[PDB]
Amino acid sequence: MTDRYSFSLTTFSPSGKLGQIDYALTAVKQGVTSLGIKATNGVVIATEKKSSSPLAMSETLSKVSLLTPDIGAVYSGMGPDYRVLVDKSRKVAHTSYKRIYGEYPPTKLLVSEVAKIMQEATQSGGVRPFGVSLLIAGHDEFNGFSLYQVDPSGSYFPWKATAIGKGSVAAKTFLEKRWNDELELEDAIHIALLTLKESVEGEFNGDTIELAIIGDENPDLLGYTGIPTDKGPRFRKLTSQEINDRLEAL
Amino acid sequence: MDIILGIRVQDSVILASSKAVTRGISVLKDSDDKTRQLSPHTLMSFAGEAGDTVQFAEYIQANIQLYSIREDYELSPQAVSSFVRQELAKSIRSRRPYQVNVLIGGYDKKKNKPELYQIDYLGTKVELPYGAHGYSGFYTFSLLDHHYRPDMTTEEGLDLLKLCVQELEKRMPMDFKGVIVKIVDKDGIRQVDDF
Amino acid sequence: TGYDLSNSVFSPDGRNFQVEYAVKAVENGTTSIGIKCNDGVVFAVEKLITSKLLVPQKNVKIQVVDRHIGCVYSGLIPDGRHLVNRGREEAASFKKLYKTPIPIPAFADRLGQYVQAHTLYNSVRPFGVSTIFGGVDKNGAHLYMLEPSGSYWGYKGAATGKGRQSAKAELEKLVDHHPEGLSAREAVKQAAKIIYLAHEDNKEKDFELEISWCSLSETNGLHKFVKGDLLQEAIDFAQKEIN
Amino acid sequence: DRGVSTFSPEGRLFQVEYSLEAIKLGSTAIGIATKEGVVLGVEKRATSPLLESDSIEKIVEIDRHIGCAMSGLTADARSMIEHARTAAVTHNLYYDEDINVESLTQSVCDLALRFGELMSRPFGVALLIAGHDADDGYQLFHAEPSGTFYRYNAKAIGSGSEGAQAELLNEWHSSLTLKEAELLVLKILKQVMEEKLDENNAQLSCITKQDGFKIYDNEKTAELIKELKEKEAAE
Amino acid sequence: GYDRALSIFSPDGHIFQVEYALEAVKRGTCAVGVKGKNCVVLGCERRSTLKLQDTRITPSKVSKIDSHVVLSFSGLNADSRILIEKARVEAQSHRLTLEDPVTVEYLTRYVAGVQQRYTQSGGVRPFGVSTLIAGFDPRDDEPKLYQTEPSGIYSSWSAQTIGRNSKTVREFLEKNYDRKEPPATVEECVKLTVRSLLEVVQTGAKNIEITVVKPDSDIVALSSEEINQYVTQIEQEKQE
Amino acid sequence: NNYDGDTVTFSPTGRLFQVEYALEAIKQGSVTVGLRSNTHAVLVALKRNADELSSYQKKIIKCDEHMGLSLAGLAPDARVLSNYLRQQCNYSSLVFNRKLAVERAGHLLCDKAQKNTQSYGGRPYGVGLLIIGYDKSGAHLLEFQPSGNVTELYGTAIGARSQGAKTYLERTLDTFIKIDGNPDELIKAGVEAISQSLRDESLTVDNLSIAIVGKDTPFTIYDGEAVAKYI
Amino acid sequence: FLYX
Amino acid sequence: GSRRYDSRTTIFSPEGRLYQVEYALESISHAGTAIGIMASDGIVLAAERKVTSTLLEQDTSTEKLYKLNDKIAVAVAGLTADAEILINTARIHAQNYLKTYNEDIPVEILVRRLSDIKQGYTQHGGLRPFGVSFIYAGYDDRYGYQLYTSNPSGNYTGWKAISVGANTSAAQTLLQMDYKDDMKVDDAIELALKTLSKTTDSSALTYDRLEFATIRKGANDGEVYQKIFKPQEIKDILVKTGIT
Amino acid sequence: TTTLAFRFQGGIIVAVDSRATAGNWVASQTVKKVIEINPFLLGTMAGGAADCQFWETWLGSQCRLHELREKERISVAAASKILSNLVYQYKGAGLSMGTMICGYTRKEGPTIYYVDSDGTRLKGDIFCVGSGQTFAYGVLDSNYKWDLSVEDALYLGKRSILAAAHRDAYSGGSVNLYHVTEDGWIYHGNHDVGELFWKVKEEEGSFNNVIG
Repeated sequence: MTDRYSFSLTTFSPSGKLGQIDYALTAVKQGVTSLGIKATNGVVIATEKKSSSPLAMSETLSKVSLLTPDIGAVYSGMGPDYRVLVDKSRKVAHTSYKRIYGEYPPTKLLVSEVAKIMQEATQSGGVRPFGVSLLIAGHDEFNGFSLYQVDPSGSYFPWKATAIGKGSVAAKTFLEKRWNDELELEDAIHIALLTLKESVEGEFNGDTIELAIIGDENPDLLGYTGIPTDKGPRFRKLTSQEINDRLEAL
Repeated sequence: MDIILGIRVQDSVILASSKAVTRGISVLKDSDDKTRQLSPHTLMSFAGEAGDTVQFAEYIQANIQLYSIREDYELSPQAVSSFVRQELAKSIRSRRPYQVNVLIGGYDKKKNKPELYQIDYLGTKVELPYGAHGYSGFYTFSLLDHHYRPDMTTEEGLDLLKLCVQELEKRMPMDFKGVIVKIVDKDGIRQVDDF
Repeated sequence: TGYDLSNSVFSPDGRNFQVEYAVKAVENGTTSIGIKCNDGVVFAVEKLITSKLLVPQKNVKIQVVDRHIGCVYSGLIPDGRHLVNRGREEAASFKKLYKTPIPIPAFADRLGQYVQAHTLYNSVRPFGVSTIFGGVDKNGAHLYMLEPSGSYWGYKGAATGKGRQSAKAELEKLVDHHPEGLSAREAVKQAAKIIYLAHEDNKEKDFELEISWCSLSETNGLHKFVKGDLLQEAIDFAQKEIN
Repeated sequence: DRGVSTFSPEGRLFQVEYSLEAIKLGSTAIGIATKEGVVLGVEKRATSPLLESDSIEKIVEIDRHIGCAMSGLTADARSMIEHARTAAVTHNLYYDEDINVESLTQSVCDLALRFGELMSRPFGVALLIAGHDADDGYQLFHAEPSGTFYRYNAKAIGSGSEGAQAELLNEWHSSLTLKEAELLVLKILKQVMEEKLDENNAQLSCITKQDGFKIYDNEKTAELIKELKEKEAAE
Repeated sequence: GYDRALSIFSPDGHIFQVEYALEAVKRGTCAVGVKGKNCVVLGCERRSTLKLQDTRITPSKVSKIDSHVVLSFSGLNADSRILIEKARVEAQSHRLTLEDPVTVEYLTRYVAGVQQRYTQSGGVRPFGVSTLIAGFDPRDDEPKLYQTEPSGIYSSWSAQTIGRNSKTVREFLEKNYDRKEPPATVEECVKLTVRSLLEVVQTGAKNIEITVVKPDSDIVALSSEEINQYVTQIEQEKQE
Repeated sequence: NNYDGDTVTFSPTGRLFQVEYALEAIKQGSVTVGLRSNTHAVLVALKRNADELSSYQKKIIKCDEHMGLSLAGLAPDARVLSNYLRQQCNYSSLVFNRKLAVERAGHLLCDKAQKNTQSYGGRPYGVGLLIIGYDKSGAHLLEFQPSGNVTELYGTAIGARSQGAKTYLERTLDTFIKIDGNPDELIKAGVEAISQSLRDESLTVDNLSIAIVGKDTPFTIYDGEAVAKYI
Repeated sequence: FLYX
Repeated sequence: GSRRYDSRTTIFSPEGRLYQVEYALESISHAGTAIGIMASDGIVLAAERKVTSTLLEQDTSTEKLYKLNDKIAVAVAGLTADAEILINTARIHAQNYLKTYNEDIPVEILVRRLSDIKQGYTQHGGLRPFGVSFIYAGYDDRYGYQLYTSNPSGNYTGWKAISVGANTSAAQTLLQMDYKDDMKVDDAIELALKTLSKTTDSSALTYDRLEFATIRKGANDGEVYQKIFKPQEIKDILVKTGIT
Repeated sequence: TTTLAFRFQGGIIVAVDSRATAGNWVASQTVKKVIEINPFLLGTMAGGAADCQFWETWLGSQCRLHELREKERISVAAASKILSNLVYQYKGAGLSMGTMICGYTRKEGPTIYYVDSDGTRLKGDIFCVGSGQTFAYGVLDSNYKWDLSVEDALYLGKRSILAAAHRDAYSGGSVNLYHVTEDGWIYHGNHDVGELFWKVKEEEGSFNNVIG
């Protein structure tokens, strides 16, 4: 018994390709389109909620996840792989940072920790890489707003705006035309909904679209008062109603 | 073990170390050298618990000699003292700590300066113009406070050291059978045979 | 293909060919049966007499677990012994902690989870035995049959080995003809007959009959071997039925 | 590929059988047991004339009463010798006596099969273990990587083994003197050696109750080689 | 831990991973050892396809194990560092317990013992390295030159070469080196070493490294100009 | 074919080829015979030599004062299994002041051999054993196979041409079982049995190995001039 | 235990 | 068992090569070119970003050039993720040395330890090697300015000017052509850019596709300063040399 | 116990008493307190009887393995340091041993190493170890010269044990003499204090404190 697979399942081919990373990226390509746009005063991350069955309650399945009060994540590819990465990403934010410095990690460092976990699945014994690309939007006091992509390889790049998965090629071309460095958060949400409509085929409403922002502090969402320095989370998931309001003025 | 002195002067460090090895009511030896050469320009004198003293001194000596071979380069007296302190700092929170107190007298070839470091068994490092360990300090420190000058020659340093040994031979209860004196300078380490 | 070369590998069908191959080793083995009765269970097994040099009554195949459970198996005999050794450890640790002797359904899953565990990894081989076992607990009599896959069910009658189809056909008749129930002493005599009838599929070598039983009335809820007068009585009953 | 501890259809361990092929490629080693002592002799076989032949150590002391000659991948023998020496000294510490030659050999042969997936492969070296004890007197043992050991009156191992063993079959009798055995090893080595036999490419040793295990000097062996040639020309 | 038996026997009785480790040595730059009457000299080839190198900081081909022993090699450079480090640690460990520096034979025997261990340890490949270990035993003036190879066999050599075109320079040394009369002086020993490398090297510029070891921890590496003088002298005598 | 790479793989017909190949190593091994009465149990072993210069491989091992076996196949594996039996016999003595039953001895060997046939990396034992012993229930003879199958018999034989001795004992069963309180006559029957497995070679003084255990007889091995009586 |  | 699926990452070819090291080098040969040029009064690190997208955030990006301590930097060629694992190890090794000896780690010691880690992955563990080549640019008070490279084999060598990644053959010929020993930093900056400009697979070399860094003694009196160039600073240096 | 070893022109002289005690109880007067490690190596025993006996016996095994591995007799320094490094591992455990490692080698010459159980290892020309070390020192030091003859040195070593055997309650039995030369150690017999005292008293005219 015991894990006898103590050797790499990801190795270099004669051509210099890492097969299992390339095949993991192929799995991301097949995955549903998700995108992220960075504004001057916030970030937006959005994705289609591809319902497995109309009987399934797509509210229970959260493609957009809170990692810290000021950081959110969305993906394209294999949902299960994403779910365990969010669990590990949330815990590593505490163990390797908050329990040491008494404050949440900045976006780039949490991204770096997630990248490290995905890199280890690329080299460790008896494991395949993660079959997901992550878009991690976040804010911190000293870096401000930031958006990062994380690939199965463990490589991460910062983006002004980008898309990943099914119709990423067309979605990226669309964002290039619309994106400027003077975009307000509301303008970025508007573009995010326009870009996502191209890739979405069936229904396009607040129940089939999952969209969250990294914006202003939300004291109402904090849950307590009395500490002036604690002003609440910048991560906010837009409600099914809040999306439909913006789809009328589209 | 008992008496180990150190005097940093202008161009050299001088280490005096008592020759007596006593156990019970018997002086077993009267010619013991309580020092190891760590590198050509670094000397360490030691005093404390029986066995621990030599075992610690030789262990340090081996590590510094290994570094010298690997890098084909001599570690600075500051670097060696920092290494030795960390080993004692580890030791004190071990199951059985090294009960060894050391003086590291070295000549930094890059700075062209003599350096004397006083490190106790807790890992308490200090750079001094003159140092001592055990009861010796209670006599020598006040004496050196008075007579020591920073610009003294090696010969003046040896006369200042003779004044210390004379005071210790007069007022110390135990017979420590004189001292072995060694000089660390730009030309390396050499022993004064007549003291 | 090559899906059958490694244990714990799904074929495109959704099958573990290595477990199905272990079943072939069970089908090859000698016939063993279990008969659930009124207030207990009866176990019987075919022992092929390879040679005159085999000492009669001194190659016992039926094994006891704790003091109240009986186990018999067909296929790779050593694999069966390994499974019983595990069963005895499981039953000991259960009694140690919970004081009460291990219930049969509880015991059945302890074997079931263990055999199933040997279909989860390519570093282990599935068990080459179907195990017929059971006994008497606080809730009454229980008979079980456990297969290489880890699959087990409760049974009225169970059969495995080379003469399983012959034994099953004979077991199905008893279930039909005795709906109210079969008595412990009756089941012992029927067990003998069914082994003798199931021996027709293994008739080159002549055999030696071995029977055990747990019964709340007859054995006081403890596992005992059928020996001496009661055994010879059952053999004579079986000899009369084949002729 | 395939398992290291796999059986062939014929019922042999592949890796043990392949290690035996490696030992056949090895330099010749001959042992002869008499009532006056056991003689061990080896072909040195220097790969180049620049190699200092006296550094070729293919005969080795285990204890004062046990010697050892090797053939095959001789690097593999170092850990086997180390174990044998420790076993011999450790037994003396526990029991205040010399250890039986058979008990020593059995201790070495226990390493042999401690391989698989312990070390990664069998040993690629056979040992001739010669010694004396008070119980069974003078003894010669052949220790294989199979974990088996036979006692021999005489035994050859290496490239010229089958030819040398046939020769040892005819020549050996139970009344051989130590001097006769010395010449016989030199004679049979010269027959199976590629290059011509001399004191630099061949080494002799012996174990006697009185003087214990002794590797012969190149001077001593040279006189025995000269004695051998004269005796063959003399009829 | 990774357990796989990588070094195993083949039907013909060969351990291919050990034999393929020798091929890595055969690929490696030529290294030659020649021991005289009162000295040993270690010559080393440095391939000239690498210009814009920094020879100050680039790892030197000859390494000091102790103040009295040196180790040159042919084969994988990365592998050599692991053997050198272990040898240097064992050198200090020996001084600490025996209160005496290692003999060249003992240091060789250790390095050879490490190389052997990797040929029948699970999860490891053999060292793609053959070593020339040279020096003088404590309070001894008899020169020592030893060779090790991936298999773990070691032996003493009057003169020996390893690496690429080593068979050509061994051919040279075999006819040019007299056992009865080794190079009597340092100059003679260095010249014979340079001559042997000039059969193979190409140019005698920054392609040849020479290190001279003498009794009582007296080791010195020759500079470009010092070596270039031997190259200039040999070529003028050749034209005859 | 494709299913003989290791012991963890079943064949399509439900065979373990590595166990069958280990069984094959016994057939290649030298013949050894086991037989018992009610008072004594006897091992007779034909020892094999490499050549005329070599010794004869010792086939019989003592486990306790009341138990021991003979081997056929890989002798080092027999040493491992015999050593394990010595420990289990010894454990029974020290802890329970109790001589280990020959039946339990068999059960312990069976369970030890089995674990090697179900786990990756390991290999089956490449040796068959004939265990004789005298315990609280009289004389016993066991046949161990490295598949794990242990069988209690009146008499048997394992090794090359063992079928000859096994056929003889099957005929002689009624005679030799009643040789009670007569060691020498039970050995003669064992020596006559192993003779049926001989081809071209005959039983010599350093060739034949006999062991015996019984009621007032500790397990004792006879070699050399001690077995000259029975040729 | 003894001493010397 | 699992033997069936083992690639055997740490074995020799019949020719005596390490398959996985050779294939990892083939991987690095497709990575963006990284150049290190060592002058008498500083070191230049230049690196070409892999085919950039117009929507990539250029200013808050770090792909090629990383800081190990205040005196040492590296240029990366290969898998960025693999490089970051080794960089974090190198950064810790540097602080371990400082803690022990109260002195900044000599460049070669840091390079040797990082190279010794890579070597381990080629000899034992049965894991794939790190698909990374480093150019180490650093300063210490023993050897002064030093360039090194390490590769997946765990072999490291010292250089005056060196390239890693794509078109090293072409890049090394151009450096070997125009380099000289008495070169200044400002000259080395120009050479680095001119080399990339010719060996680039792109149409024209622009500021947004470049990472640039210098290790000068250009601070105030006998102390070293690391300068990781900002986008606007690369744009200025690219116009100043007259490439755009 | 009383053991002494001193270095002189003729080589090394080793004298030990033969008594072992448990409290005030005299357990034995016939104990070998010198172990013969090899022809050129001697070991002296003081403190715990078991500790000294066991570990000095063990040392002899380590010295044998050295000459098998290195084809050369172990140095007195290396032999002493194996024992001193061993007891140092057990430091604080309550091992009680006071030992002298005495031998000749080519590279060293005649050498004595004092090794005790708190890890002290000292090279020296004179050592006395035991409860009566002071009594031995008194006679040895006051009569010692480097130019003593082999005959005089043997007597002084014997007389120094007798001196301690007399005054020290926990020393006595008999005197065991050894002489270490370049050719190895030579045993110079067992001398019962019962007879030796009266023989010395009469011949020497010493021990005037005692009723003659």
